[PDB]
Amino acid sequence: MKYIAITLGPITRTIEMAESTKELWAASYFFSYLAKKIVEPFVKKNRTFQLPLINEEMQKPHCGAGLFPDRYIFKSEPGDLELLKQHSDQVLIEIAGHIASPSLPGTAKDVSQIYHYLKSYIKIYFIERTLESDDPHVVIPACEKYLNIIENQETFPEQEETMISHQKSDFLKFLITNVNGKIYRKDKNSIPRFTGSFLTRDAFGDMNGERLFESILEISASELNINIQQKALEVITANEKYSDQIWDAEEIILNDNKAQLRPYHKYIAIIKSDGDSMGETIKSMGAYNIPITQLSKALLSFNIESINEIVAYGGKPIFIGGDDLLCFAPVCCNGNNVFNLVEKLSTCFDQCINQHLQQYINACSEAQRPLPSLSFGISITYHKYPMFEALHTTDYLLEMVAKDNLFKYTLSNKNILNENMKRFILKNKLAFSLQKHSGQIYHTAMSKKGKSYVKFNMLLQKYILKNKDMSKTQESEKFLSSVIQMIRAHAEILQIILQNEDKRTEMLKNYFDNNFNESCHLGYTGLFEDIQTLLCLRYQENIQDYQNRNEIIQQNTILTSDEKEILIVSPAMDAIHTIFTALQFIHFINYNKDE
Amino acid sequence: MNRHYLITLTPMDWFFFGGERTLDDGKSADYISHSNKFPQQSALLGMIRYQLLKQHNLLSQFPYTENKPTEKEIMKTLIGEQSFRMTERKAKSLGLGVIKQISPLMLIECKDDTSSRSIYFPLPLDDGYKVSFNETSNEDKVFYNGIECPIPNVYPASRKFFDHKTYNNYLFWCTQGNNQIKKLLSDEIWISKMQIGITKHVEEGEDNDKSFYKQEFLQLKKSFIYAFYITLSGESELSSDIIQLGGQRSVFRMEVESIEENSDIQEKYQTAAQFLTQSDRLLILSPTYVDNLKELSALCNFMWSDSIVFRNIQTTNASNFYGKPIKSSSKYHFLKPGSVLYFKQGKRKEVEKLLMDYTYLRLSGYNIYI
Amino acid sequence: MTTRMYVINTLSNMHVGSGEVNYGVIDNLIQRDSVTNLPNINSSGLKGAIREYFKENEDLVRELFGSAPRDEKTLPGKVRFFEANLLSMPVRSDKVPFLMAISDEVLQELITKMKFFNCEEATQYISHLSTLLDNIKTQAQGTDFAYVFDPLLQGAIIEEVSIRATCPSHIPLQPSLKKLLGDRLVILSHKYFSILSDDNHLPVLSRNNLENGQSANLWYEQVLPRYSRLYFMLMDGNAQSEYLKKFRDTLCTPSTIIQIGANASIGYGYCQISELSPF
Amino acid sequence: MKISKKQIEYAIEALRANNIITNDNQYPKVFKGYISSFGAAVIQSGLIPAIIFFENEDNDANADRHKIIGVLKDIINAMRQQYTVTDATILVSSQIPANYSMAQYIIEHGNTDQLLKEITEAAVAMKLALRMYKSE
Ligand SMILES: [Mn+2]
Repeated sequence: MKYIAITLGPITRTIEMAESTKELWAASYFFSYLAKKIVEPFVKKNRTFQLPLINEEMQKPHCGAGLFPDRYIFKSEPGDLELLKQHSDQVLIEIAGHIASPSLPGTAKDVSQIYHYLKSYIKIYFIERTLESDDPHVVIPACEKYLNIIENQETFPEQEETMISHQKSDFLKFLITNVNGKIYRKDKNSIPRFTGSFLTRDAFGDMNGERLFESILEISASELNINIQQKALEVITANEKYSDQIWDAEEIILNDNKAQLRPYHKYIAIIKSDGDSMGETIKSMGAYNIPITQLSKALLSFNIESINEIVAYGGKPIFIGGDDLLCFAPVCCNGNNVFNLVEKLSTCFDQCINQHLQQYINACSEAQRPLPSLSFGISITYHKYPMFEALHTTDYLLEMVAKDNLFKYTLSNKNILNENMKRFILKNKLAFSLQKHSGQIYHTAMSKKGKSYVKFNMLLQKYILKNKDMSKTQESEKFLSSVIQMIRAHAEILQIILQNEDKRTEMLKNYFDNNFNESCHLGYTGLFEDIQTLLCLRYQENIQDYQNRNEIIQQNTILTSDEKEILIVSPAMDAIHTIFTALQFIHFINYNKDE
Repeated sequence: MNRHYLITLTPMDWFFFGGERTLDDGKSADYISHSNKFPQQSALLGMIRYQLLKQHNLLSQFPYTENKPTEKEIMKTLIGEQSFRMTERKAKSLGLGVIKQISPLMLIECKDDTSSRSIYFPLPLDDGYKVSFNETSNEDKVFYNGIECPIPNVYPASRKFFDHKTYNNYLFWCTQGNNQIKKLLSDEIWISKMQIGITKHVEEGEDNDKSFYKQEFLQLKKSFIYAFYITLSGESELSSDIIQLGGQRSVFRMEVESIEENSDIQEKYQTAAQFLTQSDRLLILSPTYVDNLKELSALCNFMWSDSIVFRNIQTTNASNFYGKPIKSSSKYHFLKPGSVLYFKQGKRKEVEKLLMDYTYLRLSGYNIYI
Repeated sequence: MTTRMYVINTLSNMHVGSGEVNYGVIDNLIQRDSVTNLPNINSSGLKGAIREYFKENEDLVRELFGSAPRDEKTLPGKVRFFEANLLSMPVRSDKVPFLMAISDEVLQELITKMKFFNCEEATQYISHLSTLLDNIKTQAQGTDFAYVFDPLLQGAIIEEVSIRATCPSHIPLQPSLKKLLGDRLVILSHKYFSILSDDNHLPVLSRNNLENGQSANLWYEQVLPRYSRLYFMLMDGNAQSEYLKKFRDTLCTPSTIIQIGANASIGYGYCQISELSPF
Repeated sequence: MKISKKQIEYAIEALRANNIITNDNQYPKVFKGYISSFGAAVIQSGLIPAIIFFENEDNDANADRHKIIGVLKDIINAMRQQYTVTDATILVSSQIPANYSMAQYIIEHGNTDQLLKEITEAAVAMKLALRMYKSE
């Protein structure tokens, strides 16, 4: 019958207009809020939704995360298109009226200009298609393929004044920058508060809003229980827009109490995830009859429990919809590192798939059984590092390295699709990157479908100090630096040891024994055994993944030398590099001195 | 009579072209800088004005302020009263000096046999795809922000539908071959370098050693140059010289080659681009500005388009050329080169007139289609 | 605008920090060209070194190099510096303490750069270098070659690549080419020069920090060998003639030594500057 | 001088093949000192006297020292299997016969320079290879 498929807005463009963490949250929750408002009338009516699976728990205000995606497919009844058009216009009118409210800072802006800006900027594209099929498995791709080509139509605000302080024709940037409103004060016998905009009221609830989010250090330094925001806010109010001043005040009061300040309290983690082999799982569900509503239900349960996991750990969720995840967490909180959070979210996704996809799991044979899996990209950067660059780094990690899209794009842009080479696409990977406040970049990639990921997690958990060490010398950290230096210096001899098959384990143990004398002072005990085990596991996984791929890559005459060198990954060197990156992460968390 | 010149630009080093997140304009995003492949046409205009002033020794605004009583009018008749301004986008003339018309910047490959120059254009976003509609009043309708248009049907011209995962047309630059269009990947034409620099001296004793910046420097592949056509009023010859074109002191070598008198540079650019003309779409070759994008949408069935952001440096003849430059208070969004406008069954003239309504931008090198 | 070629002739070991993602044995690497992967100096380093040397004459610095950072008024520079490319390098021999090594590809790139930039003394230098290159290619005939021109240096063994040098009597080396390329010169294939200038054959120095008699840190440093030669291009934007002449005279005087790179307090990167002498 | 990976692999193969490491992955502690002593002897006395002294076994010359020269022979043989023609360079490549002692070969047609280079690289490779076993 009649099916209506809706797509909403340029999301990447709005995201890349954000410079801080609260701005990024505003950018994502704007589109979550807009989608919720648009689909509210049809959810209130008993409308069968095929793609999103709107549920009552979705509407309830979770933490400030947005659970409403950009694409919706629902069965249409007569008169639906006119109502959708009118409601889209009315939702834009309401949002424009909310932007111009005097509760937000700045001069009084006219509602009509903001409405025209939103109309020219926000994409609200919907399509009515007559499909002679009820089945969701044919309905969803049929509408999605048309949505994909629909999205290529570009709408923009033609003119954008950004310099004059009273002719600011940039209203989404204004909204994201001033999403926390203003500060109001009594006769000094009161506490600072943020008025908050409509987004903050809708996301965190109008009532019982404990505290809004302003600067990165609150998330990153949520360990010392100093109540950074209230102290900084009373400093900035006693001074005499507020984002940079409160950021600087939070920095000053963080430096003031250096007795518990670890260097990673000024570093933030960006976590991005995407579902791997979910399309193949949908195809296998199409073959072995089982409706897509079970996969949607598993995704929704994973979203809710992942929000709870991210909130329980020190951190803030931004977008949790389906397979896509975007959260900001500190590197550590209460002795838990961000890698424990990644493990917990992988476990939540796998457990939810197991829970709700029992029918497909037990119906299908173990031979093919693709199943979905979560690929993660983690970026750790200085809090003053530009957000645009850190976001691009996280996107590169996830797409190119975690999803192995570098291989696919390099082959496809040269028309070497070559299903033989499509057989070599790697899945279920973890991509990591650390940038210190010096320009040093450490990155690694790891497969989560093996014992190497488990060994990595336990190695991190073993040698991460849950309590800051109050010793002015830190002998163990100099031992760790010596181990790091001797790993990076003897990399070729380690490669020779690894390339040997039968007796590589004992050779590794003996080499570490001979190179390091009295390799146990305090703290790190048995670190060498764990390092050698992890290195061997990584080498075996790398041999499984990359060897035949490298051999086939070198034999392809179409690829140039530069592209071939980019695509080729050395197994032993990658394993040694992974060990090096893990040790650098341990050193970064443990060492008190920064830079 | 008006002289017609072909202006070839060869990069003598790595070059940079400003964007919006430049080295020091904003907030804590002002130590990473990225570069645009092409300069704005205002950069070309200002280059021509600077070269014209230097040729006549009229360069002024030295590191001190002076007055120019009897050379204000020579300056005005040589370069014009003011820089390229988008406020005067509808005027019938450039409002400048001997400069009459500048063709859009072109990418030219010079084979090392002085045989011919191959001009590379952005790949049209519809290349290799067949886009068809159902003009009937039947079902399968689309709504672009409330405007009803027929649904597009995109198939490869090799009944498989459009795959968004197999789309890479935005990464390619095209040139005429023998019967097919040679496609060059954009990463072959341009190479990127990230330079990390510091300030050695540490001032004021505060926290320092973080004063490191990153710049993306672009280089053209060997035997690749930039070029554009210029028409000069009367007899104001342009001398070959070493010039600057934006960025952190980017140096180019200007070669001035004369073309025949009875020639139109617009016609020459269109002749070069003639190999990409399909009579169901409008190919946007140079960046295009329209005051109302909604009316243009109403005059078409589907735009396979992108956006670029435009901002100028606004200086008068008397402006303080040494200091903080005054940039346009408003940024403008232009349709990217390679965008295709799929017009209705009988309204190609309408969209053409809408695009040509800005003759100032047309003379600058904008709103050029085929 | 008069483009001028300046030769460097480093008097000590040169370390110019690359700053790019380093993962190998050597902790501190030197700057290398993106395209050729030969050692080079960024024009930023050249400008910084020359501005630091001339910083005591404020007016000259303001005129030529521009305004210091964090200054209220910003003045453009009038001299454009181009990156310094390695011309010749000392390689170790057995008959002589060292030989000055240049590759045929380095020579051809120098010829192309002089033709492109139009250096002041470019005509005669280009002619003589082209004749030298053509004679060398005729003598080699597509084979690996190691050509010395002094009959005494015949039979010299380059150490790292066990190549024995040969002396073709047909090839004349002009005195000014000898001045430009150095003394005790050997012209190799670019494969040999790339081997000799790669990370494995460039000098690596060990450093450590001693705290109370025991080493706290340890790292390895890559340095460009002493007596290496690099050429760069300088373009004067018709700057004031007197400041330009003072700058050029100070740059070309024998008493002037420029420090480029790191480790200034331990004498790294101390170099002279030589203009292109008329042929 | 810089050791390649291939020479270290040759040293591992030769060390295992010439019966120096037992099946328990242990080597007698005297052999590291024997390698160092061979290097010092080559420096102080010369290649030929050092080879002659280290190759003999008739007396109680520790009854294991000739194994070092056996390993050096194996390494030099392996290095001269490859890098064979390489006409652009000045080296002579041949297989030193099993029945010919190293001292006999250098006495006959050693040329004392290529052999000096091969001997020093082989000794360094032996040290690096022994770094990956344990002392008894
Ligand atoms: Mn996804």
